[PDB]
Amino acid sequence: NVLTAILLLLRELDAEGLEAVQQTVGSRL
Amino acid sequence: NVLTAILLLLRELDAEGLEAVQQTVGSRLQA
Amino acid sequence: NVLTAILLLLRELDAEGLEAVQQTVGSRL
Amino acid sequence: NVLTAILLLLRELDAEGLEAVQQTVGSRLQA
Ligand SMILES: [Cl-]
Ligand SMILES: [Cl-]
Ligand SMILES: [Cl-]
Ligand SMILES: [Cl-]
Repeated sequence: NVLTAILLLLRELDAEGLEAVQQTVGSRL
Repeated sequence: NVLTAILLLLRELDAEGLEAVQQTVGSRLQA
Repeated sequence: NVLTAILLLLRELDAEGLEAVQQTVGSRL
Repeated sequence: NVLTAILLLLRELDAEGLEAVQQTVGSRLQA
């Protein structure tokens, strides 16, 4: 359920927030 | 706010979920 | 982490969304 | 949207988390 919630929430973000997410995700992978 | 919630939820994801977020965000950023 | 995220997200909601949350939570308790 | 995400996340909470959401929403609704 957490993945679905995150993906739904991503479209409240603009470019700067998406870059923050991408950097956190990359550091975790 | 929404960003802070997302970053906290990322700590709960497994590898496959992280890869799906990576692919989705990359598609949003590149277009 | 899920509780904190939910509580943070609640202030994006107005009265109608809060009532939806309260009804779902009550049915779960 | 945010509402749909919240309702999905509620399925992941334990009893104590549900009670904390109940108390927070009730305080927001009553004021
Ligand atoms: Cl998940
Ligand atoms: Cl999106
Ligand atoms: Cl939690
Ligand atoms: Cl609130």
